[PDB]
Amino acid sequence: PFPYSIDFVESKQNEQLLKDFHGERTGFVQVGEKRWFFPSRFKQYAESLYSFEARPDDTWIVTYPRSGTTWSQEMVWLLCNELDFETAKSIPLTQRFPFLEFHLFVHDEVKAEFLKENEHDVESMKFIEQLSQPAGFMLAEMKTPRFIKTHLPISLLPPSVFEQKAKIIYVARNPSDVAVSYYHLNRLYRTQGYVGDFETFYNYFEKDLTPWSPYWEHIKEGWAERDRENVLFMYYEDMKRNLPDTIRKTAAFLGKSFSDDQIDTMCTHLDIRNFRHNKSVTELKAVGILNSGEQGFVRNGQVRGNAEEMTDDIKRRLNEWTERNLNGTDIRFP
Ligand SMILES: [Cl-]
Repeated sequence: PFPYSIDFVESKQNEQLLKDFHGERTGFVQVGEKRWFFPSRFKQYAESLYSFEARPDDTWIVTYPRSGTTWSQEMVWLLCNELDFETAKSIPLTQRFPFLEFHLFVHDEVKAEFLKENEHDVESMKFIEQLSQPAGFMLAEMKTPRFIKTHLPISLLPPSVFEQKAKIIYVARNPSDVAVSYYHLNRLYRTQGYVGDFETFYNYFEKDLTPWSPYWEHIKEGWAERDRENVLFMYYEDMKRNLPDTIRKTAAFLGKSFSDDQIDTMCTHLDIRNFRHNKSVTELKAVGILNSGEQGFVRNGQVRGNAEEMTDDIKRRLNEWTERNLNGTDIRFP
C-alpha cells in the first residue's frame, strides 16, 4: 500500500512544463509532503516500485542525477566481481547494473515515435518495448547478487532495502556542477526532451520542478542515514580527488579485499583520461533515444568551477539557495 499522496502539478505550471519537456505528454506529479517530482507514469508504477523486494546481498547506488552515478556503478560492479574487466567491457552497464525506475520516463506517445524511427529493425523495437517494462521483473528473476541503480530518495526507496540491510552507496555532488550536468542530461535524453537554455532549466531546478527534486531534501535524507552500517555516503569531489582512498574505502565498506597492484589497475580504469573512452559513457545511441547532437558535453565536460553556461546572476542564486537550505546543518561540499 503506497503511503504518500500523488497529485498532478497545478494546471498552469503543468501546461508550461509540457511545453519545455517533450519527453512527457500527460503531465507531472508531486509525491507526499516533500513534493518529490516525477512524470505521470510514477502514478501508474508507485505501488510496484515501493513493494519491490530487496535482498540482503543487493548493492544499491542512490544519487541525485549526474552526481557521479555511472563512474560509481563501474567502480562498485568491478569491486564486487573480482575486478573482471573483461566481463565489465563485454556486458553493458545498464544490464550489469539495472536502473530500477527508468521505465517511468518512457511515455507511450514518445515510445511510438521511437518505434516509428526504428520500424524496420525488429530487435531495435523489442529493445525499445523492454525500456518501458520495469527492471524489477528481470531483477526478481536473478539468482546471483544484484546491482541496482536508483535516483529515488531514501523516503521513496522500497522499505525492503533498509529491512534487509542491503548495502547503499549514496553520492552527493555540489549543486553548481549538478545543475549544469543535469541540464545536459535533459538535452541528451529524448525521454526528458528538454528544448530550452540553461537559465530556464536552472529556474525549474531551483523550484524543485525537475525529476527526483527536491535536490536539497535528497541530499539531507542521504546525510541523515550515513551513520547506518549499510550506508556509505561520499561527496563526488572527494571521490574524484583521491582514487586510491576512494577505491579502498568503498572496497572495505563492501567487505572486499584487494592488493596494491589491484588498486592501481582500478585507479587506471577509473582515471578521467581512460573513463572518457569507457563504453558505459557512450544501445540507447543506436536506436536514437540519446540525442546525437548533444554529445559535446559527454566528450568535453565543463570548465571546472566556471561552466560557460554559468552567469554571475545564476552563480549568486546558487549561493543563496545553498545558504537557505544548508543553514543550521553540518553539510558542506568540499
Ligand atoms: Cl562535490
